[PDB]
Amino acid sequence: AASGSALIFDEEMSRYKLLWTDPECEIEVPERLTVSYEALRTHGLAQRCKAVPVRQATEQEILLAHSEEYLEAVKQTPGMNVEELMAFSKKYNAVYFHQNIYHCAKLAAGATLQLVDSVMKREVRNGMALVRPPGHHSQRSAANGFCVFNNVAFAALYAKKNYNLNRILIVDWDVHHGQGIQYCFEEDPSVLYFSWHRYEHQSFWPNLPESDYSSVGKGKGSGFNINLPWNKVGMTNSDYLAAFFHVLLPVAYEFDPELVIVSAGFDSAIGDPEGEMCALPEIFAHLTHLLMPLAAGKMCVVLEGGYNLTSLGQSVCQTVHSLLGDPTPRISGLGTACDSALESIQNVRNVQSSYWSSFKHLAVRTVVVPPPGVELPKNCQHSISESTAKEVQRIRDKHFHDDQNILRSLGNIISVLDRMMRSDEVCNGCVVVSDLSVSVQCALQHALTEPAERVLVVYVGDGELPVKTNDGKVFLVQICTKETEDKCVNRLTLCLGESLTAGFMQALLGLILPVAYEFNPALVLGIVEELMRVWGHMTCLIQGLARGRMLTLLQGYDKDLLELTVSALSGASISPLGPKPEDVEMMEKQRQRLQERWGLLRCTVSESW
Ligand SMILES: NCc1cccc(C(=O)CS)c1
Ligand SMILES: [K+]
Ligand SMILES: [K+]
Ligand SMILES: [Zn+2]
Repeated sequence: AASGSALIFDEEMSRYKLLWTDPECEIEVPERLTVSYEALRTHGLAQRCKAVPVRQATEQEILLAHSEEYLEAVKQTPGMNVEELMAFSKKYNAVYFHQNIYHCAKLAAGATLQLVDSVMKREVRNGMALVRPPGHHSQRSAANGFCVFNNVAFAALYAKKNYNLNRILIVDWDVHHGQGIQYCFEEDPSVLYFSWHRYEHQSFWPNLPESDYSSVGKGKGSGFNINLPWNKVGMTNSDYLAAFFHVLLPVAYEFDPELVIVSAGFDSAIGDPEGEMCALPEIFAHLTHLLMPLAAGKMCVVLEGGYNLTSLGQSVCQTVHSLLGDPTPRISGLGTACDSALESIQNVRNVQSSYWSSFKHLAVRTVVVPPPGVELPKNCQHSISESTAKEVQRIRDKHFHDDQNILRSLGNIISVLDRMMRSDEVCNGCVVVSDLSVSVQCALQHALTEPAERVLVVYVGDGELPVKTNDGKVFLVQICTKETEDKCVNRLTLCLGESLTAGFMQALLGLILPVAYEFNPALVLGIVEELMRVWGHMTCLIQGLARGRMLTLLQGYDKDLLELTVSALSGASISPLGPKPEDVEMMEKQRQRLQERWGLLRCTVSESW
């Protein structure tokens, strides 16, 4: 098992800049790299990463995605003066050249290949390449949009050639549309390319009709190119998360990529002069976290855009924070996506439904408390105090009047919760219990007693659990076998077999996560009554809430389920996964029941009365 994150950066890619007046290219400055790395240094993130050195991409590696005529023309630019460089730059659109840019372009490409080699050789779990110039706009025989060579298209073709990868997922969250990547893998069904981008009904650069939602791919690649056009500026965190939940993640998990490559352009963040969006840098901590269960965590984040020399460093730090497994920050104020974003999401879902059936529509980190003497990852530890025992005796004499082991388990619940909420010494925990009712009441009430306003309960089992949801401070997601209808607005009951896994995955991405993210709980309470081999992806993705503070209760000892739950809470890589009509009908009925209160469930524009 690989560990650690690779950080590939070199100050040499800062040794080229614009040498003439060009208001279109004035934003792409060398200070973008320096501010980024210095931000990672100030927060101590760069030191926690393995600094894999950069290298030059060879001529054959560059020819994987570019023609010999274009490579030879760029190869001649190191010998040009400023006048010849300006004329050469004028031959292309929205790009400038420099005596050192060909060198730096080969360094940006090689740095990306170094990142791919590091992740694929299991030398690191994931990694980021702070490179310059960006790449996602450059095409086979043209420089375009500040880009010389397509570093991400290099990574995918390099991974296919040198690792026999059949499925790669490219996620381009740069605010511009990487048309170079789309062109490269237009007919390629092995490289699924997703891209949201400021479009404004084709009025924004690069002003391409094939940047619209209607471009799904050509030939055998139909359905493996997904464009989400933002037609209004000011897209928020809710717009981005709705894009992931209702477009990207369901297709990504069904695709099951063997490698995830991120065209990480942070011009889609708040404050950037080009994107003009309103997504906080914290959203990128979640954008990568929601993708980390894919490809066993093998993620290659590659820098593209981002031109606000303040939000860029903050967004880079948030992305590295999540790559290192640090607890994701809580996102508040989430709600429905705006009408323009819902229109875009609905349009891309409809056109992609012919290729992904889930879009069709009707007309110490972890503390472990096993049973006494059960007898563990290096970032885990075991478990009482005088105040804990006195509180347990008070709860017993008050509510549970008239067993030493169960009372000991309740004391473990209290100590684990006190160590999770009242300090940063422990992030999450898992406890094996016997009596469910008493343990659930103690966990929930003590969690609400300590500073935890809202609690997201995730109970997998049948029967009614002692948890009142008619107050707003608790939301119950119950994965059961029998149907209990759905009355309370604070209760999402799902009663989903072979397709059960996929149905649960669809219900997790399209219902559970949007509700949980808008709910923004201070603690997640997982309960499993005595199939559940999707718990790892559930536990990993549910850790995006409450700064990862999750307490799991397991009724009955299951060495497989206990080890899986501890592995997921500790942050180890999640193994990949490789849909009944009654299940999707029950899911959409639950959506129609709850989307009025939880607008993040909406993937279609609402029809007014
Ligand atoms: N509006 C200027 C412009 C033109 C082309 C590309 C870009 C990027 O930012 C690419 S990341 C900006
Ligand atoms: K994009
Ligand atoms: K494709
Ligand atoms: Zn961009």
